[PDB]
Amino acid sequence: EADDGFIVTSNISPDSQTSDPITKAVRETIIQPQKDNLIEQILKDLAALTDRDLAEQKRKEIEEEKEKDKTLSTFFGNPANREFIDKALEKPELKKKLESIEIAGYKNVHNTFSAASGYPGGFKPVQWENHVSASDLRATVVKNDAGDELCTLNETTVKTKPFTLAKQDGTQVQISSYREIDFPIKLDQADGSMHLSMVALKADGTKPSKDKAVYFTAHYEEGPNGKPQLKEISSPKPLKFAGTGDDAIAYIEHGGEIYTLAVTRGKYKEMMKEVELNQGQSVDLSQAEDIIIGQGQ
Repeated sequence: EADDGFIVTSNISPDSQTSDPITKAVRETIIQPQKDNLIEQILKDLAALTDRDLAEQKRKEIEEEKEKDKTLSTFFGNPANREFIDKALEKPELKKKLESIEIAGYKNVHNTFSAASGYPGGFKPVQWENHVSASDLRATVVKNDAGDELCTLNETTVKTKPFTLAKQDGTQVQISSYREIDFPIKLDQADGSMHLSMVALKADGTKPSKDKAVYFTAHYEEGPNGKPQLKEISSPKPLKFAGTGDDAIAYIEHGGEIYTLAVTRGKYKEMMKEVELNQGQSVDLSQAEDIIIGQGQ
């Protein structure tokens, strides 16, 4: 059974001038390969375009940009590429590739930086404490090396709002329980860095096995003022949202099963905004999807 994980700290290298080894590992194993497989799919899709002038223009744009910036920041921020991105993201052959690199990617990150593997201050299971009076809440006080609180994370489990969603093949799945974590955007407590790995939950709110586990990750590095600064996030892609509102829970189809992530649409958009302001590499790659709220279908 997979678990939530955390780290707290207070030419080729593990880190970079602007990032720590965890953030760098997540960019190298998750963020950049997701983009690379996606671009490969877009390039293949361009061969099936009847408009050869457009296919050739788009190909040259992708190739020229890749040579200047491998992170393709301009490509992904250009609304004219949205239809190409969206059409590639609906290909099951791409989805299959993303899934295997995500499972292997998260496993390699957790195994490389695990405290169990011998990495000092490495990933350890999150120690959630059940709320004393609220049955739907758990909390964890994230403390630095000196024992000072960086933040406290609030986990809300929703067990009384069932809804049905659909897999890409039309199969209906009822979500009978999910959770959401109130990830901080800006921190103003103790100094330091913090990395969070929150496991995806199955439709009934239980944890998947270690072999099938995917995560929502959040990367906070010590900023200029000493406070943790949100630099990066990651998740399996494309990310879906159960509904259109800010309260819509993130979900994914992975290995033919549905999982929810501990982030709502409103929280995801706030985190995406902070990541971009802090020059992160994360790209949105998400879509709000239709759902039926209640006990029906």
